Amino acid sequence: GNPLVYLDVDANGKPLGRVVLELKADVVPKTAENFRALCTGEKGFGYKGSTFHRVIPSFMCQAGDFTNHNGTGGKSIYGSRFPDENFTLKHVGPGVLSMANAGPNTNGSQFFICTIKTDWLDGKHVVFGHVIEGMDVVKKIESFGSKSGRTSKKIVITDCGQLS
Ligand SMILES: Cc1c(C(=O)Nc2ccc(N)cc2)cnc2cc(=O)[nH]n12
Repeated sequence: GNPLVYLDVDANGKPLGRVVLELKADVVPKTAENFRALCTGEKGFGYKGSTFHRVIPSFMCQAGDFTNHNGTGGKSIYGSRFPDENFTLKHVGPGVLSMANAGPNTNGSQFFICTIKTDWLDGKHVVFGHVIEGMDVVKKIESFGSKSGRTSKKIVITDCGQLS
């Protein structure tokens, strides 16, 4: 079935717990596969050790820039960027997992977990999964954001991988 992956997240070096994400490979297989492999690190790079560098309360928590750790970087398992696979899944509410981008067809590795419905991102960001477990962790992460996105704690994906 669809991959289940996990992010174990620290804030200021103490574990918040685990976010478990279902990757909707049945809808966006290429996008799901990218994220899955970045979680396992099996291509030799990925999210382990990277940060939630942009967190906006009542919006989303964004992570995945494992190259520059600041929102300018990241890369996919396919190359630096890959196309928007489709926009079929919508930003329906908290827990939606969606690809950050810098315009059309600029998916890399950065992603965000919504903490609200973000319908204006429909058709602009490829949704590719959702939180199965650990919304409490997401809410913790969110609580360390700010309007500017700057985090008030260092939020680190200390471990990540695939559960199934
Ligand atoms: C809009 C934005 C991004 C972003 O989405 N960047 C981006 C996404 C995907 C790819 N492939 C390359 C760059 C990352 N960090 C921050 C901080 C901030 O205040 N805004 N912001």
